[PDB]
Amino acid sequence: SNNLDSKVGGNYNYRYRLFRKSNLKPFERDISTEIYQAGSTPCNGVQGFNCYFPLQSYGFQPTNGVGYQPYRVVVLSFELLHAPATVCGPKKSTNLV
Amino acid sequence: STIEEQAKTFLDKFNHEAEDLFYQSSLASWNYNTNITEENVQNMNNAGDKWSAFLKEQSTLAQMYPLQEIQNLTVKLQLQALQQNGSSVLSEDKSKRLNTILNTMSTIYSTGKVCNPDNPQECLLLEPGLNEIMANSLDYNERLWAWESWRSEVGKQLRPLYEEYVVLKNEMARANHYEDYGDYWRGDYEVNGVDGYDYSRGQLIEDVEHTFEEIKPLYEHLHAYVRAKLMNAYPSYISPIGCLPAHLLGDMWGRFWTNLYSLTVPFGQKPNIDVTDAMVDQAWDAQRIFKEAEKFFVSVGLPNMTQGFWENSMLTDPGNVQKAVCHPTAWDLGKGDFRILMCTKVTMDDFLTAHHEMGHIQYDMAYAAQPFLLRNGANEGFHEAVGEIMSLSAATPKHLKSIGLLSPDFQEDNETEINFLLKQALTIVGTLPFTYMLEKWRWMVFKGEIPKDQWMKKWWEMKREIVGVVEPVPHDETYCDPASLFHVSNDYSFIRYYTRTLYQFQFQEALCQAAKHEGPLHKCDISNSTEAGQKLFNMLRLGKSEPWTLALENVVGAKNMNVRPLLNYFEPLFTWLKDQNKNSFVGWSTDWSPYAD
Repeated sequence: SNNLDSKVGGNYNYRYRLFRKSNLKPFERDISTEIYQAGSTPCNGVQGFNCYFPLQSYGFQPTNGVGYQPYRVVVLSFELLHAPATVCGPKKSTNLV
Repeated sequence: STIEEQAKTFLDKFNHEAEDLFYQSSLASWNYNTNITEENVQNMNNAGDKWSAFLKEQSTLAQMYPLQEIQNLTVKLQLQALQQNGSSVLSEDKSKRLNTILNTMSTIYSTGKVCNPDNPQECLLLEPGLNEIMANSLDYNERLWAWESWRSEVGKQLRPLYEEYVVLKNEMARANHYEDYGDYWRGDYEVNGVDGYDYSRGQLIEDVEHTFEEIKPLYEHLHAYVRAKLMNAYPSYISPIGCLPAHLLGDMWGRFWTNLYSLTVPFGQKPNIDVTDAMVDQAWDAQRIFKEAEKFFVSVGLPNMTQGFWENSMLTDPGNVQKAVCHPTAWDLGKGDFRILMCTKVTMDDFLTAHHEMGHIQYDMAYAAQPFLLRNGANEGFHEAVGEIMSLSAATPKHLKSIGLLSPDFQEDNETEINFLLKQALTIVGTLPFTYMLEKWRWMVFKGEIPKDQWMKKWWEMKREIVGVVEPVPHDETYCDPASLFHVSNDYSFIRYYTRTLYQFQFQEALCQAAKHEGPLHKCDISNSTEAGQKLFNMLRLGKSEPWTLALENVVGAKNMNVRPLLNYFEPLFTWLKDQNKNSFVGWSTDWSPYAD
């Protein structure tokens, strides 16, 4: 995406969660912005010692290395449940005789 | 719950915030060097101050995590640098006055100049003006006018500014629990936390002094040979057992003797290896110069260069409209962005310099996966050492004949290589004595062993004993010789150049044993050999995250510096110089002076 997302001066619109009290569960999304507490020192939403902001912005500029260039990822989750099936592959419809 | 978890958390969030500000700070300096404009000059100060104040803000929170409760070696090393407060330990006045002395001494260096005695109207600055004239100047008075008059208005005027630099910097080391400011630079080699690999700071003075003793027999013969060729010019001032004039070293400070290679050529009846005329006929430009070097790193197994690297390179200076510094430098910013700013002409040196400038970039690619604080060389001597081993392989006739620069029928024999070793000896063997001489003097002045009045008395007294150089005009304690030097005035490490010679040769001898090359060392070529690259790549990616003593063992198998590779690579030259010096006296005496008869 370096030709779109990355722009001169950097794009901070895309962030990430750096710290969390544990590991996320499969297919779980948590947008909570609550401050991360490293130790036992109370935070109360005020940054300080042993208190950090979990969300961090990805640095995006066209001069960055190819390894760190932003890549847009589309993950398709295929799940077959007890419900009827609908989505199917394409068709053929050959000539008629 | 433990401080270890809190320390690792502070280190994880520090690499991200520091990587963004550090990249913008280095990027601002790039646009300033590539193009001189009012916008880039301010961006460098804003971006430079934003990053400079960042470490000052993080240092306050770094001292709150003691290293006694941290059992991780990689964690303490990251916090070891952050624990330092820099200039914060100094007083408000001593902290602000320090930057004024560094900026004042650095300004006089660039703005300093010596007017022509014969042409008072014309006044030439030192660089390039005074550095270029002294290179090719064969005159005794012409070289003495610019050499003697420079330190008069510089060395004398910089003495009061240098005295403050000595007192101010000492207050910083004492606040850091260091014996003195001299020990501050030795901290780069400090190794602690690993059983058996511990390296004390004070052990450096003994290693540099112990290894220099073995270089004396090689330097004494190299000095006697240089004095024999120049003895016919001035037999009165040049004694057979005496020392050579200080202004005849070939340049201002006598750091490199390469300028004297012209008159010191042992054999003038045989051609010399030069790619200048060969590259001209081949019709090569700066675009294909780096491309040819990129294939060299691939032959040893090292990854190639990224597309952005070659696209963003600066191959020349587009006139005075957009001007840049031609001084070759390897700039590493971050986020995989690597660039090199140099003015590329067609010469045999630019080809060798291309491998050196690219060596720094290639070296930064191995440890790039390490944390921000963990990205660096194991010491200050490995930066330029890894780049020299690449240039030494290109200067070998075997590598030149591979790509087609040198004719395949070129005769390679003793007469051809003996002249090549002498050229490399002046640049190598010439810097060693001058490096140990000047570096050792700074350690004694900062330690307090030399009173202020004996600064110059001990400077020349130790110069004739180390490098065997005497002053044509005696100087008092007012003059300051190091004050005029670039590294001494800019507060840069001058010891890194001494260790670079011992480290670059150790890798040259170890890498050639992996490639299974036979014969003299200077005949070795690491090209086409993929076994040596795999062994060097292991240490390349380690950086300073591990003790340099341990990383050095995985390459050369040694736990410290050794001069053995210095004698073998220069062995063929030592055997020839020993015979040519039989008619002369090997060594010099410290009791001879040009003004004392």
